[PDB]
Amino acid sequence: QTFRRLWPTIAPFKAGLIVAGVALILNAASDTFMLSLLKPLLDDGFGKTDRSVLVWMPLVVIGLMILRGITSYVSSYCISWVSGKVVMTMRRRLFGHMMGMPVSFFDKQSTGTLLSRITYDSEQVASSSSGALITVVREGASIIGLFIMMFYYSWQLSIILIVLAPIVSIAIRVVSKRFRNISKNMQNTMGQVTTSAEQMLKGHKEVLIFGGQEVETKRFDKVSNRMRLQGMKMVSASSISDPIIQLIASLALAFVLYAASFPSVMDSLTAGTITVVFSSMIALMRPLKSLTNVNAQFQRGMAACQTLFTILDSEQEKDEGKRVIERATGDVEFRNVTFTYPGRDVPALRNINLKIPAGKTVALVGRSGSGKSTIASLITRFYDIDEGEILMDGHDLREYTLASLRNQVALVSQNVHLFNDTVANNIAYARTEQYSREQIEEAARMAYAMDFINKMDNGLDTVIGENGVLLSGGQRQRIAIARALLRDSPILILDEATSALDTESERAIQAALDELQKNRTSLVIAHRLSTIEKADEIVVVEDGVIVERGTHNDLLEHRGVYAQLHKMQF
Amino acid sequence: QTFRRLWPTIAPFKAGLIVAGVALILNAASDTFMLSLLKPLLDDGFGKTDRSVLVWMPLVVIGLMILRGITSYVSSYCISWVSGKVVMTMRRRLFGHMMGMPVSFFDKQSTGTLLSRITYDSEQVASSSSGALITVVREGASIIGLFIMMFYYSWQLSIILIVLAPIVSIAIRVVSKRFRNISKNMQNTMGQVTTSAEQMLKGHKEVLIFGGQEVETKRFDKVSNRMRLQGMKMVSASSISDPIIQLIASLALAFVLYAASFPSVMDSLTAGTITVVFSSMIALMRPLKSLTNVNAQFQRGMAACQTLFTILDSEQEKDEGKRVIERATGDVEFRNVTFTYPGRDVPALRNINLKIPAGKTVALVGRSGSGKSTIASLITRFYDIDEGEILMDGHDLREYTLASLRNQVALVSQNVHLFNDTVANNIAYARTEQYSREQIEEAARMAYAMDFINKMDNGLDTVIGENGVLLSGGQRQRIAIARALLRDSPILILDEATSALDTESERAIQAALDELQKNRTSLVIAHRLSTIEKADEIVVVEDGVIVERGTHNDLLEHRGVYAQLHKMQF
Repeated sequence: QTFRRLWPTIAPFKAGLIVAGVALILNAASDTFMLSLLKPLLDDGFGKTDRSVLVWMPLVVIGLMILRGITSYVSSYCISWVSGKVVMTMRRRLFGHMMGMPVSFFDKQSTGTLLSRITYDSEQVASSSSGALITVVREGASIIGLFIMMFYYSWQLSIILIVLAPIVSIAIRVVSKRFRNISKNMQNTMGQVTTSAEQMLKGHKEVLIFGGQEVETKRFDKVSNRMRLQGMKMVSASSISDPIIQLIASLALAFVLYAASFPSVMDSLTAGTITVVFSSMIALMRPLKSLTNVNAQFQRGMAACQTLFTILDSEQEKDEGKRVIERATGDVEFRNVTFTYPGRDVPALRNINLKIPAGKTVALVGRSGSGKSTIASLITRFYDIDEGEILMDGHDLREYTLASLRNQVALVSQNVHLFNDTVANNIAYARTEQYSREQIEEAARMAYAMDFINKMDNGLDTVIGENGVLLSGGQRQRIAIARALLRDSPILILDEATSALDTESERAIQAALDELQKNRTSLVIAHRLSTIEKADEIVVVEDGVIVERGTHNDLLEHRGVYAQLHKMQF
Repeated sequence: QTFRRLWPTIAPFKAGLIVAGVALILNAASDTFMLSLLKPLLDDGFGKTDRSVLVWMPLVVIGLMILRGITSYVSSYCISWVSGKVVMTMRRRLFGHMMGMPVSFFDKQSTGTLLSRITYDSEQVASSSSGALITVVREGASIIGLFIMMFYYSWQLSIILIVLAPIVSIAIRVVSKRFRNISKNMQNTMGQVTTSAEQMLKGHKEVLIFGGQEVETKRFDKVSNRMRLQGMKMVSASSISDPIIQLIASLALAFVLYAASFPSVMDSLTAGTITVVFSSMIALMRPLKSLTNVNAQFQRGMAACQTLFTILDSEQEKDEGKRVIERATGDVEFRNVTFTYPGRDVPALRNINLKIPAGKTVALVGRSGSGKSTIASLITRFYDIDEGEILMDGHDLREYTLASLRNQVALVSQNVHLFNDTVANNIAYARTEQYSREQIEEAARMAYAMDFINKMDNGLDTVIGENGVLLSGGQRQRIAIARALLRDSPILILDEATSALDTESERAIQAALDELQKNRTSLVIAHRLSTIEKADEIVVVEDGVIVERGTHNDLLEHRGVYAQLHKMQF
């Protein structure tokens, strides 16, 4: 239905498409005029044989192609102008909306596929609309102006010619639907074979160790020609179109002549007229064949568009007006909370009632498959609860927005998303507001982070492109901790394991970190034999519920499943 | 230059190309002929005005169409076949080559890049090479065959057109140079700006939790404005071209029309003749416009041809020849071997000296950066040696042929893969098969595997394709260990532990698994307390250069890294 709802996005800049349309009717007019005013020499300059008009006409045709060249140029150009900021409005409103998503409505997608959605889907509805529209209005113009033009000379010869269209029409279209069904078949089975090769190519390792070089060759070998097989299918019924696409049309150009013999057995017509009808063959056939594809497509623009709408109308999470609220480092308490990714499909939490204070360090225990990064989606609230009020001061879950949640709670990037610009824009965006370089760049110096900035390109001013990466990675997590410096950091979530990072930078990242997490809450998966007792609070979470809590001397002597998970995972 | 590297692989089947070509040439000739059929209408069929000439030509033109029709079909079908053959051959060559690529060549690679390459790679070089041909000779053919008509009538009216045609040609090559300008750095733009939006979109976890909506504003809006203005860069420059190139024709026409009516003021030709000469002019316009194109277009297809050659640039790796091996366990021995994925980059495995008896579980207690998951990579020869010797019972590193290492090496991976075939034919790969279905069935009986095999669609015979989607990774390993019966898998790596699976079917399998691995050397990823004190060994390695081998608690009193990895791993 999109075309009916289509216009509002398009509306204001229409005048671009207006000079488009006028240049377009003029464009066809340039064609059928050149064919018109080409021949009247042939009307006269041979039989009449006068050289006055003979030198007249060359200049008029070259001027006419002046009109056609210019009208083609600025025409297509103003089409790409209007389509230009059309697709701007679309692309970016799309964009702000698709980060108006809850997290999974991102997560099913990947950066790549979803960017395919933006670039090639808006680039799609673009190329669809514009291409189709210009074929339909433009070729409509050629066929009518030409047509009536045909009337300007022999009227009965005209109509008995315009017997042209119908047969061509339904014939080319039925051919096209032969093409649609075969396009289906080769497309589907094509995907199946494509994935077949995909996965064999995914299996080379095991292929080796089992010694199946032959089968992997030969079992796929027929598949190889198998694809080729359907290859010779698609081209065949493809190329047949033209073959059985001219006959009928040619018959028309055949037909007319005998029929144009009939008033010319009784002496109908001049020559110029009989010549202008050949120009009706080819010149009239062009906008017809075109019509087919033009229309058969003006639907594709329909398809991709309405899909793009499907992704457009999705839900962006809401508020009553909430927050900023009373701001503090706060006590972030799980209160009998339960939350599941969906409720019905994958259930997650059970009744977590867990008390965190303001300023005290806290650790965690758990396992993989317990959603240790989901607990983020508890407090950093990638999603809300299904159940129970995470509360500081009994602060209702829907009287706190993520807004000064995330500004009243913060994180240490498991890996940092960077922006390509003076990376003081990344590190300084975490709630920037005309802040001085002293305590953040000192957060390089004071927190030991200085080693990865002044040592590196652009000195201390750094800016690079390509995902801002060039800084050293783990130390770059210390820059994440540097935003965490800017934060007046109320609460902290992060993941620091015993798995990996480089050495002096390791004990200096976690110890200098120890310098920058001072007096402020901690959250992680508790690992290292250093941090078991140090972080002043611990918990177990089991299938999304917390059995037992307290620092490792509390729970060590407490004999629960805490020590169990502690040893069986870590 | 490769064209005669590659073509001599194309030689043998070309005869279809031959019938193609002759169809082509005579296609052009058909076009020309009907153009000649123009005039007798006017200058004899009319100037005489006889129902004869004007009653004999319709049938000849409709018959002529056919020549071009059927012909055309042969060309489309001929090329399709050559593609399904030319490419297909080069394909099969590629697949042998690429399965010949050890894991490194896929350490630089991916399935979509290489996979999509095989299809696109060969699925391209064939296109532009071919379409290049049919155009260049088809068109040259149109233009040559047509000359006879123009020259056969007016020789000098021709020549004054023939000095011209190369001028149009340099006009379209200079146009070409402006365009290829637009096609040199604009791809650079697309890449860089896309990648910008890419990171933008992937990181809305960062933007979200930090509130970058208003850096999304001016950020994505300026990346926008440059995105659209990039757009009308592309379409601007790209669309000035035809608006000018074409127009130059008139300069060619008007020149012929009047200034070439100066030979008809001085007795040039007749009426009809001049009429046919026009359409020879335009019928010249098309192919000439097509030949410079075939140049760049050709250089386009041969370039892809040599990315395909970039594929062949690699070696499918070789050896001197070594064996016969004896099939048994003995004592599998690491001898001081050295490896890193690239030589100097990732420290992985260096001076690895170890030996294992039959039936002895080898636990992996070791820390990443020493390459625990990396170990088997050598001894299954995913990779080959930097230094040292892989040996059992002093079996020379150079007396064991890589092929029959693949033979006597055994595995059950932490992952799994299948071969398209019935639940029993999937597990019919190992051992090349050829055996009966009796104790492979029973091999599944002891494997705990039967129940999710047989209860599945098609009973015990289960037919589940694309490698049986509904059998889980652990399941497919399970049955695949029945394929370790078909192999009697002598020397084994695996993961069954607290790492990844459901623990009920974990101990269920590994009970049956271990019952099947008995009487043969076996290794494990060490997590469970069951195995760590059940395994007759536990080994530890420092950064690929081993600290520890031997029995469990006698190095639990090592006072070394052993008890360490018991505290910070378990």
